[PDB]
Amino acid sequence: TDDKALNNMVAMRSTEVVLWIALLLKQQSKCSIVAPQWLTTKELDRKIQYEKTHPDRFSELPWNWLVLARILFNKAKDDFHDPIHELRGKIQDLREIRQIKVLKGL
Amino acid sequence: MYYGISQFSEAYNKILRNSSSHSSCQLVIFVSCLNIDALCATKMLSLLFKKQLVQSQIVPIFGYSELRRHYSQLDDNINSLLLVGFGGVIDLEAFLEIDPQEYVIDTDSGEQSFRRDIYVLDAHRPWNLDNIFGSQIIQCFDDGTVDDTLGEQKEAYYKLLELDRKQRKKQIHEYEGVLEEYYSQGTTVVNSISAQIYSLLSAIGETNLSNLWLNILGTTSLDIAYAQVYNRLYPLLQDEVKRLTPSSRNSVKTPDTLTLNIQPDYYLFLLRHSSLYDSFYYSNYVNAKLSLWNENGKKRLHKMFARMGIPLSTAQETWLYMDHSIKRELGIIFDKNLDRYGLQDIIRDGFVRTLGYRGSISASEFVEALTALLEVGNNSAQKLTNLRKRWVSNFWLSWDALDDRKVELLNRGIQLAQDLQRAIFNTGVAILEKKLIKHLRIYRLCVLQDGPDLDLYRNPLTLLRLGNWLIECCAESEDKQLLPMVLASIDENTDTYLVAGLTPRYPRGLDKKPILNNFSMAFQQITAETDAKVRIDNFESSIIEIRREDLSPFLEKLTLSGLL
Amino acid sequence: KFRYMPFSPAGTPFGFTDRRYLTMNEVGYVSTVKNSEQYSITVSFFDVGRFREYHFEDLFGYDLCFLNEKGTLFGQSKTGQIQYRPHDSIHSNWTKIIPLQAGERITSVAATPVRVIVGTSLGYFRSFNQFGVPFAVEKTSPIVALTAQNYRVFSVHYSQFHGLSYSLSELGTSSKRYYKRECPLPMSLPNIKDANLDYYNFNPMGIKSLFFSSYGDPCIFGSDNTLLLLSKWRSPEESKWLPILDSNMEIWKMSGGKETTDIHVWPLALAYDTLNCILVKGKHIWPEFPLPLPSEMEIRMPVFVKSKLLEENKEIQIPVSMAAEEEYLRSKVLSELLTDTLENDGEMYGNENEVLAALNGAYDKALLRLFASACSDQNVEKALSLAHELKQDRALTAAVKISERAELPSLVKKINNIREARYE
Amino acid sequence: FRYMPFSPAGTPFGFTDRRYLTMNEVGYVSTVKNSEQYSITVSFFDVGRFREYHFEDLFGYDLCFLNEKGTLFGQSKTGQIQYRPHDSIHSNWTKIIPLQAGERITSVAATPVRVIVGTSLGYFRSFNQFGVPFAVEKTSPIVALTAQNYRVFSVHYSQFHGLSYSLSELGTSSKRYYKRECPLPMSLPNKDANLDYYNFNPMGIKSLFFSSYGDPCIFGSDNTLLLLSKWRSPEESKWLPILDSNMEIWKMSGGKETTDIHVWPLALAYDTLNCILVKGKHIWPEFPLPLPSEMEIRMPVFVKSKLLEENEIQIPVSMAAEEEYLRSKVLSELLTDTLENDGEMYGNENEVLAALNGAYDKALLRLFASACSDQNVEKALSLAHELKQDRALTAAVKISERAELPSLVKKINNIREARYEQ
Repeated sequence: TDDKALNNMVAMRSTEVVLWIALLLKQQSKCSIVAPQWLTTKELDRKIQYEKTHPDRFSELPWNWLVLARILFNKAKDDFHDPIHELRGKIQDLREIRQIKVLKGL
Repeated sequence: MYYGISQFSEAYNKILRNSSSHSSCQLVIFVSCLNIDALCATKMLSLLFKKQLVQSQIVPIFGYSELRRHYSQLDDNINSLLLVGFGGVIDLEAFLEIDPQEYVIDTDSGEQSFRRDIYVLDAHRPWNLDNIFGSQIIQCFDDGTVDDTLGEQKEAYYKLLELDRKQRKKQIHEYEGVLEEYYSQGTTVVNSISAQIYSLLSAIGETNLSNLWLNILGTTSLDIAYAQVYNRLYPLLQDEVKRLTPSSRNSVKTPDTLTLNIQPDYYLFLLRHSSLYDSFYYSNYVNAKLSLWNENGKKRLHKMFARMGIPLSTAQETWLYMDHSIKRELGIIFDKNLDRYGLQDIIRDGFVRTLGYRGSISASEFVEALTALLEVGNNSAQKLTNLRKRWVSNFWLSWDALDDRKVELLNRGIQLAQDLQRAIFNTGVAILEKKLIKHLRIYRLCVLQDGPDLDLYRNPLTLLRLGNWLIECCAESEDKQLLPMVLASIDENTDTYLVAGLTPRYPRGLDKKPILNNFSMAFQQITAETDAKVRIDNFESSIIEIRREDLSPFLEKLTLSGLL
Repeated sequence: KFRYMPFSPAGTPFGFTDRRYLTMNEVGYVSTVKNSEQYSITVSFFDVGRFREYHFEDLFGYDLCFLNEKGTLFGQSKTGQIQYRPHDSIHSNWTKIIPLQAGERITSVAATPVRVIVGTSLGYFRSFNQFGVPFAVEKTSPIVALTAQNYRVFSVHYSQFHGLSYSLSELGTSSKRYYKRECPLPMSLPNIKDANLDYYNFNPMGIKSLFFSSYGDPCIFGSDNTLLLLSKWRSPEESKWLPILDSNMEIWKMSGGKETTDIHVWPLALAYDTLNCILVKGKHIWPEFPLPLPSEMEIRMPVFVKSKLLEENKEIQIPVSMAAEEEYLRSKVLSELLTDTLENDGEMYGNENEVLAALNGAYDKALLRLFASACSDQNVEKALSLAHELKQDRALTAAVKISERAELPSLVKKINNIREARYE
Repeated sequence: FRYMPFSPAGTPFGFTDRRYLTMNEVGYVSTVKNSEQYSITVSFFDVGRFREYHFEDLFGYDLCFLNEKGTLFGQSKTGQIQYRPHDSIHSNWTKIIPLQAGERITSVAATPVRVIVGTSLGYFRSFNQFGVPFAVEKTSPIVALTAQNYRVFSVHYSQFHGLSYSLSELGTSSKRYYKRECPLPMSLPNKDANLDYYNFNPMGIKSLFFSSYGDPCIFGSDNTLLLLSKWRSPEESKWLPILDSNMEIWKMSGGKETTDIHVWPLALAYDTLNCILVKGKHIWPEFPLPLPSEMEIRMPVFVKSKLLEENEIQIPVSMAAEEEYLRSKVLSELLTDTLENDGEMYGNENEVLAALNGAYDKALLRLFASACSDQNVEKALSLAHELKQDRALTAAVKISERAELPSLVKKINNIREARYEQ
C-alpha cells in the first residue's frame, strides 16, 4: 500500500489510508474513522426509498456495504455524525428488503 | 516517599521505557486472587497495557508460598513485576531471597540501576520499613501514608541503619523503641488499590467510563469491612461520574446508551435480581437490627411489610415482575416507614449502571456477583494444591464477568451469590441458636465442628462472609462489648481447621478513628513460641490453618497473649 | 448600553446543561463541568502523540481560557484570578491576581511562547512574561477578543465610542513589531427566538471564533457566518479582508437548495484551503460534550448567484461559467497567500513549492475555461483580456488553439504578440 | 439605517415621473417612469464628441455612473449591473452580482480600466471593463464610490464604525491603499424640501468626484466643498474646506439670505467649480436643466457680521488679501504635488504655477502695507519672511521706506542677502 500517505499525517487534517491500518490506529486513541457518505441517515433513507420503488432491481450500494457497516459499528462506534442506533436500524431495513428481492430472484 | 501520589506518572513511564518492546513479553503482573479490589485494579491496568501494546503476563497467586514458587521460576528476561494487592507488609527483599548485588547493572557517579523493578500496589498497613526505605529494587506506590504518618519512623530507621556506652545506649534504644512501637500495630486496609490505579490513569490522561466502573467496583468491595475507607473515597467517585457523563438529560433509552447514575441504592441483598422479601431477609444489616435468625425476628419482618402496605405475595415477586407502581413508590414507602425499626440507614445513594435495554445493576450487586464467582465458580500436599488450583481457576471467572460481552457469566454469579448467602444464613442461625460463640474475655471464640454443606467454609472468602455476618449481628447489639472474634471451621478431608481472626467494628451509623487487626501478630508470636504445625502463608495474615489436635493448645496460648 | 462579556475562541454557553466548552482550536478543546458549587475542568488534545490530556478541580470557577502548544491559560473574569499551566510540567504552574476596578472584568486572555497577555473591559492591557513577571500595562479600546499563534498576536477591540477595530502584533524574543494598531474591522455585528438570544447573551459580538490559519494569516468568523481572512498584512499599505467562505450559501448548496435552518457551522481552524469545523445539527447553534468529529469545508469565494442556481436546478449543479469564475478567484487568492508566506517566512513542509506550482496550474485551466465562453459568445475583446492575465507561456498555446477552434483569427495574431513580449 | 442607493448628483422623483440618475463634466442621465416600465436618456454637455441616446429599461435601474468611455447602470435590489460603452464598436455587457437577504448594491463606479460595485454589507467587488471579475474584498459598508484613471475613492458608514473614506490606486503589481477607512470630516444632515431629499439620500452627500488634476473632492449636506490635499504622502494629508457655498450665494445676493437659490456640483476644474444653480421650493435641479455655470473657489475667511457692517457686496480689501494669499497657498501646493508626480496633463500647468506665485506675493505685499499702516513692525516682518521670491523684497523695502519704518529694512535686507547668497 501507499507509504506516502502515512509519513505525512497531521493531527485533525483528514487523509486516506487502507482500512486495516485505520483499524490498527483506531485500536489506540491514534485515529478516528470518517464514515463514507453512504453511511448517513439521509443517504441510507434514499436507498431504502429506491429499493421500495423499484421491485425489479437492487439499489446502487457499494459492493462492501454490509461488511463495512459491521466493521465500523463495532470498531468506530463513536465516529458517526448520526446516532448509531438509527444507522443500525437502517442497515437492517436495507438488509431485509434485499433479502425479499433475493427470494424473488431464486 | 517511595512513589507518592504526585509521581505515579514517573513509575508508569519507567515501566514503558524498561518493558515496552515488540520483541518479547517483559512485564509480569502477580495479582492476589481472592481479592476483588486487586481484581478490579488488575483489570484496569491490563486495559491500559493493551492500549499501549505492552506484551504482558498476568499470574494469579493464592499466598506467599506460591509467590516464592512463581518468583523463583521467572524467566530472566522479565524486567518489571507488579505485585497487586500483597507484599507491602512482608520484607520482600528477604522473603523472595533478593540480594541487590545480583541484580545491579550500570553502576556509573552517585548512581545505580537494576535488571528488574518490583512495584508494590498494596493498601494494607503497617508497611514494612525495609520495603519503604530499606531497598532500591522494591518500589511501593503510596496514597500519602508515608509522608503524612511515617516521618518519625523515617528518622528512626536511618539513625539505626547508620549506627552499625552512655551516648549509644541513650539513642539506640530510642530508635529501636520507635520501630518497636511502629510494629506492634495491627493490620488495616487504608485505601482501594483500584482508586490508586485510577489516580494513575488520571495522571496519564486515560480516564473513561469503563475505567471508572472498575474504580467503583474495586472501591465498593471495601464497604462491608472498611466502611471508614469507603466513606473517604465515595465523595471523589461522585465527582468523576459527573465529569465523564455526557450533556443529555431527559434522554431516550436506546440499545447503545450506557448510563452510570448516582441514585438510591438501598443497603439490601441483590434487590434488582431477587425479591423485595429476600432483599431484607438475607441482608447483613437488616438481620442485625431485627434479630432475624429467631422466629420473633421473622415476625418483625412480616409486621414491617404489613405496615409498609406491601402484601407478602407481592414482596416475594421477582423484582422485574413486581408491579410498576410499587417500584416507583418504594422511595416514599421507605422514607415513611423504615425509621420505626431503626432501619433508616438502609437509605443510601450508590452507583447504578444500565447498559441498553438489559436492566440496571448497582456496584453493590455487581461485587456480590463477582465474589460469588471467586468462592464457588467451579497426600495432603495434593489435597491442598488441587484446591488452591481451584481458587486460581475461579479468578478467571470473576475476571471474564467484568466484560460487558459476558453477561451470562455475571448472571451465573448473581445466582451463586443467592445460593451462598442462604448457606451463610442457615449456618449463622445454627451458631446463634446453639450458642456456639464462647466469651473468652480477651476475644470471642466460634468453632464449627459439624454441619450441612460445611465444606464451603474452607475457602478464605466464604469463612469471611460468615465472619462479616456474625460481626454485623454483634456490632449492633447495645449491651455487648466490642471484642476481636476468632472463627474456626474444620475440613474433614485435610483434617485441619481454617482459623480466621476478625476485628469487631462500630455500629453502621455511628460517626471514630479505626481499629486494627492484631491477630496477625498474635498468631505469629504464639506460632514462633510453640512446636505446633500451622500454615501462616495467606496474604490476609489474620487467616491461618492448624491440624485438628493442635487447635486447643493454640487457643489455650492465644488467651494468655498480651498482643490482642 | 452595551455589556462586556468574557470571550474565549469557540467556547460555548451552558444553556440548560451543567457543562460547556471554555475553548476549542487546532490544539484541542477544554470543558468545564458544574459540580456542586465547584467546577471540574478537562483539557483535551487533538494530537495524542505530543500531549496527554488532564483534568483538575477548580474552586474559583474560571470562565476564560486560551490553549496553545506550550501551555493553557485560565482566567476568572469577575475577580481577576489568572493561572498559567505549562504542558510539560517541568516548568511549574503559576497563579496571579490582576487589579480590577468596580464593574471591570477580564474580557479575554492569550499566551505566546514568551508572554501572557490579559485584556479588560476598561481597555487596560496587561502583559506578564511566561513566568508571571509583569512586563507592561497599556491602555487601548476595550479588547473583546484575543488570539495568538507563536509570536503573532491578533486582538479585536470594541466600544460605543470607537467602533470595531483590530490590532495585529509580532512580539518575538527580539524585534517586536505591531503590524496594525486599532484599524477598523470589516465584520458584521448581529441584528440585535431563544435559539439565538441564549447565545447573544453569552457572546454579544457574535465572534464564533478568532484564529490564525496554519500559515499564520489572521482569520475571523462572525455573526454573519462568513469567514474573513486578512491578506497581505505583512505589508500594511496593501492589506485586505477576503470573504473566503459564505458558509450559509455553502450549506444551502450541499442540502440541495433547501433553505436550511437545522444546520449550523462551528469553526475550529483553517488549515490551508479547508475550514475544520463542527457541523452542529439541532436548535442550538453550539456543540455538546461528546465532541463530534471536526468536518471539513473547502473554502469558496462568494460568486454564487443563488437565483441563477435556482433556475438551473428548479446535489446542486453549478453553471460551468460560475464554477470557472470561482476556481480562478480561489486560486488567485490562495497563490498570493502561499507566495507571500514562502517569500517572508519560508516553507515549513517542502511540499509548499509543489502546491504553489499545482495551484498556478488550476488558475490557467480556469482562465482557459472562461476564454472558451468568451469565444462561444464571439467577444474577441473579452477573450483577449482573459488571455493577457494567463501565466504559463505553455498554457498560452492552448489559448491560440481554442481561438482557431472558434475561428477567431484576430485573437490568433494578438496572442502571438503576447508570446514575444513575455519572452522578452 | 436606510442604506439608499447612491449615484453622483442624482435627484429624487419627489411626486414626479422624472428624475436624474447622475451628472458629471461629461453629461447627465435621467429616467422617466414610462407607465410600468422605465425609459432612460443619456444626454451630454458636449454633443461634438458623443451623441445622445434613449433606451428602454426593463429592470428599473436606480444606480448609474457616467465616464467619457461609457455608462454603467445597476438595479440596487436585484443585483443586476449593465455596462454600455458610448462607441458601439465595443459590446454592451450585463452581469448579476450575488446578494444576501436584505443586502443592496449601494453604489457603482466605472473607469476605462476597471468597474467597481459596492454594497450595504460592504463586499467591494471589482471587474475589468468586459465583466471578468478581478476581486472580492470586504470593507465597512459602502455609501458612495467614485473613480478615475484606475484610482478609486470610497465613503463608508456604519453604526459600528462611523463615517470614513478610502483612497486606492491600482498599481501594475497590486492595488495600493493611500488611505484605508480614515474618518471623513464631512458633516451629516440634521421641512418639505429637506425631508424629500434626505429620505432619498440620508448621508446628504450631494456629489463625490476627483478634481481635474486627480485630487479627491466631496460636497456635503453643509453645502461645503472639501478637497483632500497632500494625499500622495499619507502622513501630511489635509481636508481643505474650499467653499462655504452658502457664503458665495449670500455675497452674490448682495448680503441677503435666500431659500430660492441652491447649487448642485458637477465637477472641479482647477480653481473653478462647474455647477448648476436652481431656484425652487426644492433644493435639487428640475427637468429643463440649466446651462452649466461656474463658481470660482473661495476659502472661508469672511465674517458675515463684519461684511454687512462694512456695507453687490464690497469686501474690505484686507479680508480680500487674506483670502488671495491663503487660496494661492493651497493651489500652489496642489499643482506642485501633481506636476512632480503625474507630469503635465494639459500643458498650461507649469505656466499657471509661475502666475500663482505672483498672486501669492501680491497679497502678502498688500497685507504688509496694512501692517505698516498699523506701525506693527513685528507683524510686517513675519509677512516679509513668507514671500515666495526675490523681486517682492523690493516692495517690502519701498513700502517700509514710504511708511517711515526703516527698522523693517534693517532686518529685511538681512533676509534678502541670506536668501540670494545661500
